[PDB]
Amino acid sequence: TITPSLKGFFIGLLSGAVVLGLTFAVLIAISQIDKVQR
Amino acid sequence: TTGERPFSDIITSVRYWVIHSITIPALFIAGWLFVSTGLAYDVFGTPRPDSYYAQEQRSIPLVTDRFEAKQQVETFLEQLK
Amino acid sequence: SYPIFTVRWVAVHTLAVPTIFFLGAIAAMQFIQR
Amino acid sequence: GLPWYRVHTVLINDPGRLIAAHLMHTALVAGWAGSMALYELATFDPSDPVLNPMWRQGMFVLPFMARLGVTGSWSGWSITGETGIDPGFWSFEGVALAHIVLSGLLFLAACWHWVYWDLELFRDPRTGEPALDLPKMFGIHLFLAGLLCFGFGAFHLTGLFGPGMWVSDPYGLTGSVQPVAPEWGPDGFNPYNPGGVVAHHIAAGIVGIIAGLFHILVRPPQRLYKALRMGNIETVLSSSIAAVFFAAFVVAGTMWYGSATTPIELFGPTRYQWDSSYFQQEINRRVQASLASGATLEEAWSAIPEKLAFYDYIGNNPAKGGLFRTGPMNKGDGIAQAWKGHAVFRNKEGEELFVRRMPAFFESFPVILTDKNGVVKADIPFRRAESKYSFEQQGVTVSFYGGELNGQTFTDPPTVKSYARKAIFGEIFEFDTETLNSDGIFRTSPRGWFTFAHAVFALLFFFGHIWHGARTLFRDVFSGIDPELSPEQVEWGFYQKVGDVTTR
Amino acid sequence: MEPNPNRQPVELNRTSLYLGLLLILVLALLFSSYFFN
Amino acid sequence: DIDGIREPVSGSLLYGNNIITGAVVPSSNAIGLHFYPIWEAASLDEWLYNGGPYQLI
Amino acid sequence: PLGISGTFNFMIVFQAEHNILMHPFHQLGVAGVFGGALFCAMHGSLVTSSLIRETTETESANYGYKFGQEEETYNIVAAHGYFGRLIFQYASFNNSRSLHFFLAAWPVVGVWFAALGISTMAFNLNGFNFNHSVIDAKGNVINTWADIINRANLGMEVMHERNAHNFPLDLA
Amino acid sequence: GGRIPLWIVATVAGMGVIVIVGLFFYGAYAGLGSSL
Amino acid sequence: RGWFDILDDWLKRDRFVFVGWSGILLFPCAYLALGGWLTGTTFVTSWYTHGLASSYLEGCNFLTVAVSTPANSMGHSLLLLWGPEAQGDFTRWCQLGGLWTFIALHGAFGLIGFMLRQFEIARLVGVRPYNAIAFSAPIAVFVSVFLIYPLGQSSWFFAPSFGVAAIFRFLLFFQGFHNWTLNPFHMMGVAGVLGGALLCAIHGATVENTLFQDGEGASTFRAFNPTQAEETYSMVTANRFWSQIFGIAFSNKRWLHFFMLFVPVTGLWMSAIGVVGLALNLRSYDFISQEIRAAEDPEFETFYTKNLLLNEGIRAWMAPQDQPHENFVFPEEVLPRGNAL
Amino acid sequence: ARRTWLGDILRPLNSEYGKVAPGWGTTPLMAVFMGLFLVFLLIILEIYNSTLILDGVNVSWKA
Amino acid sequence: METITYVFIFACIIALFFFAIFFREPPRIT
Ligand code: CLA
Ligand code: CLA
Ligand code: CLA
Ligand code: CLA
Ligand code: CLA
Ligand SMILES: CCCCCCCCCCCCCCCC(=O)OC[C@H](COP(=O)(O)OC[C@@H](O)CO)OC(=O)CCCCCCCCCCCCCCC
Ligand SMILES: CC1=C(/C=C/C(C)=C/C=C/C(C)=C/C=C/C=C(C)/C=C/C=C(C)/C=C/C2=C(C)CCCC2(C)C)C(C)(C)CCC1
Ligand SMILES: CC1=C(/C=C/C(C)=C/C=C/C(C)=C/C=C/C=C(C)/C=C/C=C(C)/C=C/C2=C(C)CCCC2(C)C)C(C)(C)CCC1
Ligand SMILES: CCCCCCCS[C@@H]1O[C@H](CO)[C@@H](O)[C@H](O)[C@H]1O
Ligand SMILES: CCCCCCCS[C@@H]1O[C@H](CO)[C@@H](O)[C@H](O)[C@H]1O
Ligand SMILES: CCCCCCCS[C@@H]1O[C@H](CO)[C@@H](O)[C@H](O)[C@H]1O
Ligand SMILES: [Ca+2]
Ligand SMILES: [Ca+2]
Ligand SMILES: [Cl-]
Ligand SMILES: [Cl-]
Ligand SMILES: [Fe+2]
Ligand SMILES: [Mg+2]
Repeated sequence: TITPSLKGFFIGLLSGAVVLGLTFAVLIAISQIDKVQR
Repeated sequence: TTGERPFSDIITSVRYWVIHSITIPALFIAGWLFVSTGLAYDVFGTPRPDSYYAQEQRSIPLVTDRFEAKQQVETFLEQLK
Repeated sequence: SYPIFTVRWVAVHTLAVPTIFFLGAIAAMQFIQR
Repeated sequence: GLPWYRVHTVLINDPGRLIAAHLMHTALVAGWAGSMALYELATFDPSDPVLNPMWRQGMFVLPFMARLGVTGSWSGWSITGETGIDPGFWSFEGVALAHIVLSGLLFLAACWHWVYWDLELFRDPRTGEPALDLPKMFGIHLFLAGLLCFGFGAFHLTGLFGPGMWVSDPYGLTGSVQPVAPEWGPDGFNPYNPGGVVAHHIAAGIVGIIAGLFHILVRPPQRLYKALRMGNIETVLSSSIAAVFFAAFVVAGTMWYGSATTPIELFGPTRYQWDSSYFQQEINRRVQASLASGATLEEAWSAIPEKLAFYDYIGNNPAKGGLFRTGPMNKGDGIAQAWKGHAVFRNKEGEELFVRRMPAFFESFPVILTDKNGVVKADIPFRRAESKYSFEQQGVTVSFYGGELNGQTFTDPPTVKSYARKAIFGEIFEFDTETLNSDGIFRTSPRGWFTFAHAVFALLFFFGHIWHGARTLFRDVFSGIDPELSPEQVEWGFYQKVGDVTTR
Repeated sequence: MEPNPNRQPVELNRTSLYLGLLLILVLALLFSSYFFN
Repeated sequence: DIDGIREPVSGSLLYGNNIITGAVVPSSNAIGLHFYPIWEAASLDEWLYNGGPYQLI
Repeated sequence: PLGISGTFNFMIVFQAEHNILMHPFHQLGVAGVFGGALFCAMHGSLVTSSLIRETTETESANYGYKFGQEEETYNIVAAHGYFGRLIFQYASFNNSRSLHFFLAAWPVVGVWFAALGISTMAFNLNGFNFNHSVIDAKGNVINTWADIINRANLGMEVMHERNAHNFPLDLA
Repeated sequence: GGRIPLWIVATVAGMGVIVIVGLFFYGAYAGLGSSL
Repeated sequence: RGWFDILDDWLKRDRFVFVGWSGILLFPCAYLALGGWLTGTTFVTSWYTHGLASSYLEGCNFLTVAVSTPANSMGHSLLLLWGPEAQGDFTRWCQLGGLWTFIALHGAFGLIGFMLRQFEIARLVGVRPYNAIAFSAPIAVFVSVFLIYPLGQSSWFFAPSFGVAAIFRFLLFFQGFHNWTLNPFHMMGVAGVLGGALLCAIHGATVENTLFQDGEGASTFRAFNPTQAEETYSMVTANRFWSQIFGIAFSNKRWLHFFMLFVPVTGLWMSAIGVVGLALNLRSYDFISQEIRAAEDPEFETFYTKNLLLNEGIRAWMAPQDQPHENFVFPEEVLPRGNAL
Repeated sequence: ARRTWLGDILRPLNSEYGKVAPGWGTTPLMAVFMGLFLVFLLIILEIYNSTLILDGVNVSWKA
Repeated sequence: METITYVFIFACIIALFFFAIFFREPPRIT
């Protein structure tokens, strides 16, 4: 079965992937828009 | 020397104070009401002064069961009656 | 000409904004009586 | 010349002498294992697995031999208390002798590698410079590790070609070495399930074989090669030290909390079994089952194995020792001889009273007896002038069920108080304190000493990792920073990207 | 026969001798009570 | 006798201390803040009993 | 007392009788010695980090400095360049005289407050006392960590010099 | 730009900190935490 | 020059607050550790876990507020907001002590981020990474005291609670239960902390008092220039001064500054090792020779036997309120007390 | 340097010092294995910790 | 034996002070 704490584990896993996903999406975006001049 | 506007420019400008003479008092008031309305107690689960003990009880409501700890707290709260 | 919204600006407000909210909450608490 | 703390750096560009130094280290370690086992065999008493097992005797390597199936001596005894066993060559003695001979061979190989250091094998064929191709060496060693890990799991632990491993019941009463089948379901990840140790070795072994082949066949990416300085042997020192501290924290935690690989008959019980009265609950279960089935109180308690009662005694809790209280647990409370039986305290009214047990935090603890509901009924007072609960006032008595004292009752306050003082430690035992001149003060078991040494060394290895990682990534500046370092490189906003001249 | 070019001489200067002997002696004065117990 | 109650506390190595337990023990509570030089004692043995070395030191 | 264990005895009894931990001059003392240690390590590590290359890898970098040389032996500008980025530019010292004065002043002033804490608790002006400061709507005492401290202190007080007190209050 | 003198911003800000801290000390003697 | 290198560029821009790849770990973890502390000390109780008030909201002041450890019955639960104890309920999670493991774990990751930041910046600026190396001592302390110690004990309940008075309670607990003053690893810690504070004071004062006259001003700070080649103070005069006052003196500035790293760093690492032993109650509690003598000889007394009497008072007097899960009831008559008090 | 029979036999295994695959090569696949390993450690930690509780998985001496 | 040991280590440390001061390597401007 999917016990309730295994559902909690997936929830933590998804939340972490979202926080890290959204954080990298945002920084990549900003880095692309705002390039250093060489 | 790192590009941002000097702070001392910013905080001696009229525009900074037009913005901040609103946002600072607004934040402060909102913090005030978070407490004065009682909302803080509810969000965090902190006892009000009349909520540490039932009228006659003198034992602390210590959590003693790891996995049913949620229910124990709920039960302690019900007993405030 | 300077930007307004910079990393520094964000860092500053992440701290300043809750600090003012909290100082107002703690000020209100000083009037709480048992 | 070199400072004293750098003398071994002469090996960094000398693969043959590095292998000699490694051989010498390996010879020292294997000589240690051999000598340690000999000293343990020269001091170990195999005559009482029940009240004098190896973990009461300060044995540190004996339980490791036992864990993997070495359980007998050439002289005919076995750690499970058998007699007339023939262990074959691989007794504790044959294991010790094999380690001593290995030590000798490795010492000889070291001498050869030290003298014959200048082997063509260690020279880069393109430059004539000493060079080790570490990425390919990693795949070769990882492949070898994977094969060995696989074979240990598939053959030794299964009993398919080997002895198995130590396993026991949940109360550490009937342990022995058994073959163990791999557990392939989710319970394989339960630290207390031996089958998961088997499945681990089979599965991680296969993974190591495959990853090893990958690392033999596929070159590092340029980008990782440069970032991790893969041409610098010190990078491998840094990351291997990190792997080793990880492994050391792990074996400290599994020693302390218990697992299928730190069984209580080899290392002693855990502190948590005392905290949660794990053995007391089982003892009470058994006594209640006995009574339900119609036994007398004497018979019900007499059916409790002395081995079980002994785990329910704080003298065996590993959290009761002292850093400078050296030696075997027997040196402290003494060599355990017999259970005295279960003490039942009663007041003048005949109500059963229960001595409050000492928690592990406390070096000394008061003597307080309560009824079954926790109400205080008797104690040993400190101040007497306003005492209400003295054993003399409350007419406290003690009667014993099971063990040496079965059927006896004591009513004299000094004796009843004496037993109440012992009941704070849990079940009460007779000890021989004379043979070792025991001093009365609790020491930890090999479970505690192992956990301490490994947590400490793990923590110190974190520093080793930081240090060698630092030396690896900053090799260019380790004698100092550029004497012609540009003030531009450190002045703010000169470069748009910190330290990158192409962003001026 | 052919000598090893990786050999380096080792040095401990006098101050380092003194510092080291002080460390050792003070550690011994500190830990000795615990070794006697 | 640090606390002036005739309950002498051993501070020295030869009287059962190690480096960690040892001390020169403060002068007697019977003395208080009185100045207790060697020549105020009737004898060295008295001076020692009452913690005279502490004040000298 | 002039001795290692007797020093700890003096500390524990001082805690029982003055609640020194809850006294702000001892708190400034702790900030002075923890901060002195922190700044000692910080200054050590920053000067060490910026030593100018003068030696080879088979020799101690210490040989890179000769007693009495006129030229500074590390690069202050690289050190500040480092530390101003670790935190932010204006939190780092670029003036060695300023830095060294701070290294002198921080531990010395904190330790003067430690000394003054002892010297004013000598006249029984003691640490903060919040014993039973938090009371519920009925008047029940709601302990805080200050009350737990108080119980440890009571243990010390009732046990110290166990044969010396005849009267109920320990007044000196 | 630089219209409000920095010494005024400092003085007023500093007075603001003194007032709020002062309130916190007043609160040590009244209502919750006052022991009364 | 793909997205990785473009991101690298942006992360490493020379700005008011440097970011770096390390910033991605550091900033969120540090912000949450600090914000969680400020949030708990301001609003959150310890009624259900300790039987204590611990926030400004309940009437505590800056000295007595804390974020307190979870109840002993939680054991070493991660106490994740979505875990089996709180089950996603933010209110219940506060009441169970979830902010404690929140702060300790983000704090631990944040310290890792800080040390990576010290490495990352040293590398960019081209200096040796000794500041990061020195920071291993704060890390060894944080990890030993906030993680290893409670992990060897029954639960997180016995870790230090994040609070001024709470930490003082943790000191007094270690005295009464572990006799931690007696422990030679703590004593080495003390020597390296006090030794480091000594070095900090004496070196700052020595430089300030052997300065070269480099300006006309009686206030001497302006007579220094960051870019100047020359030492601002006289090593030779300093060396003579201490050689003649104390007997020895530094003569090598590289050694001097290395020693300033070594001493407090080494002290902290030693104290951490002792705390790892205390996780297991492996204390330096007793001198066995002392106890054997004192048990047989009721006239034998040392400051060592006196401090154990104090310890026994601390344990008996504080345990019932400090360890509420044990439900201790110690009748007045069993409490250890001397005469009168 | 001295040649020996065994050094001749092993020579190929120590003859590619410095040899690298171009650019990022297999870095992304490595990254996926690392992320999966992180999740593996998290699962086994949370099981041991009783934060992840699975049917049929009793984390106790009474397993 | 224990007292002898403590006093012996102490006396060595005192001797060491003497040599470290009067028989130090002299600091040289060079
Ligand atoms: C992992 C390491 C390890 C562990 C856990 C054990 C565990 C044990 N051994 Mg084994 N042992 C080991 C390695 C180990 N041993 C080694 C390497 C040897 C060869 C020396 C031995 C030889 C040995 C003998 C001969 C005996 C044991 C016995 C024991 C038992 C008692 C241990 C004891 O009293 O310790 C006491 C531990 C201490 C007092 C702690 C020492 C701490 C040191 C001194 C700290 C030093 C500080 C340092 C100087 C500071 C530097 C500061 C600087 C950096 C600034 C215990 C089961 C005893 C037993 O019962 O046998 C059956 C026994 O007789 N052992
Ligand atoms: C596999 C582990 C390992 C290996 C192979 C090395 C190897 C090396 N280390 Mg690293 N290191 C490690 C782990 C390791 N270290 C750990 C755990 C730490 C933290 C304790 C360090 C901290 C460290 C520092 C701070 C330095 C090194 C340096 C060195 C280099 C010179 C060593 C030398 O000449 O010392 C010679 C040592 C002596 C002559 C005597 C040392 C006596 C010790 C302190 C006490 C007795 C030890 C006892 C015999 C050990 C028992 C084993 C133990 C596991 C129980 C060498 C490459 C040095 C370097 O980088 O040079 C450029 C250097 O400065 N190491
Ligand atoms: C203070 C902690 C710390 C610091 C400053 C360093 C610093 C260093 N590491 Mg070491 N490392 C550490 C801890 C640390 N490491 C730990 C705990 C391990 C695991 C055993 C390693 C394993 C390791 C290896 C194998 C290598 C390094 C290397 C390096 C160097 C390059 C930078 C790097 O690779 O970072 C690595 C990044 C981190 C330490 C940050 C990891 C952040 C994690 C992923 C966050 C996880 C969040 C978590 C999943 C939340 C759930 C928690 C759970 C409790 C519920 C540098 C010297 C490399 C080097 O030596 O090159 C020469 C190298 O090869 N590290
Ligand atoms: C670098 C930033 C960082 C780091 C290292 C952490 C680390 C941590 N957080 Mg914090 N947090 C952060 C930023 C961070 N947080 C931010 C920005 C917020 C605001 C949203 C929070 C809010 C927060 C809360 C409210 C809590 C935590 C908690 C935790 C702990 C457990 C996290 C966990 O189990 O994740 C598990 C997830 C991962 C490790 C990510 C795995 C990513 C892999 C590699 C990819 C796989 C994902 C996959 C595609 C998904 C498929 C799932 C499918 C099967 C359904 C740990 C200390 C808990 C804690 O502190 O409790 C005491 C907790 O309650 N955090
Ligand atoms: C002479 C008096 C003295 C001295 C100098 C010390 C010195 C020391 N003591 Mg000891 N102590 C003493 C007396 C003393 N003690 C007595 C009499 C007792 C009674 C037994 C104790 C009981 C005691 C305990 C119980 C402990 C100490 C510990 C320590 C060490 C603390 C190191 C440190 O800074 O941790 C401070 C914390 C860190 C360095 C962790 C990292 C901190 C990060 C970097 C903080 C970042 C903060 C962030 C930026 C934001 C803050 C926000 C703000 C709002 C606050 C140090 C060696 C500790 C130790 O041994 O630990 C191993 C410890 O646990 N002591
Ligand atoms: C500066 C010369 C004096 C040397 C003495 C040095 C003593 C150090 C004192 C330090 C405290 C006070 C600061 C200097 C005080 C000083 O010198 O004043 C001047 C300084 C700069 O003023 P300006 O008006 O010139 O600011 C604009 C600059 O960006 C230049 O364009 O102002 C500040 O920095 C105030 C702090 C606000 C910063 C808030 C940002 C918060 C972000 C979070 C930081 C996290 C980073 C850490 C990584 C974890
Ligand atoms: C040659 C030869 C031989 C022989 C051999 C032998 C006889 C060997 C032995 C060897 C040995 C017999 C070895 C041993 C070793 C040991 C060791 C190596 C040890 C070490 C130790 C240590 C390191 C310790 C440490 C410590 C201390 C001391 C204290 C506490 C802490 C510690 C633990 C840290 C033969 C015939 C075979 C044949 C071939 C040839
Ligand atoms: C936890 C949590 C979280 C987070 C939160 C946060 C992040 C918060 C923050 C918060 C904050 C961030 C707050 C702040 C506050 C502040 C304050 C409260 C301050 C105060 C101050 C004062 C009071 C000052 C004083 C003083 C000093 C210090 C010195 C000088 C003098 C004077 C006295 C002025 C989340 C959601 C994710 C999730 C879940 C949990
Ligand atoms: C160093 C001398 C070696 C002495 C060898 C004695 C052979 S004894 C031999 O050993 C086997 C182990 O594989 C046992 O399984 C087997 O039963 C036994 O007879
Ligand atoms: C006054 C003695 C009569 C009561 C028996 C005392 C409790 S039991 C007693 O405990 C001793 C440790 O103190 C052991 O060494 C001894 O073997 C055991 O007989
Ligand atoms: C979080 C970073 C770790 C993963 C790094 C793997 C980079 S993957 C790499 O990405 C490049 C752009 O950067 C592309 O040009 C290229 O095609 C691709 O192979
Ligand atoms: Ca009211
Ligand atoms: Ca005897
Ligand atoms: Cl006393
Ligand atoms: Cl009196
Ligand atoms: Fe300096
Ligand atoms: Mg108030």
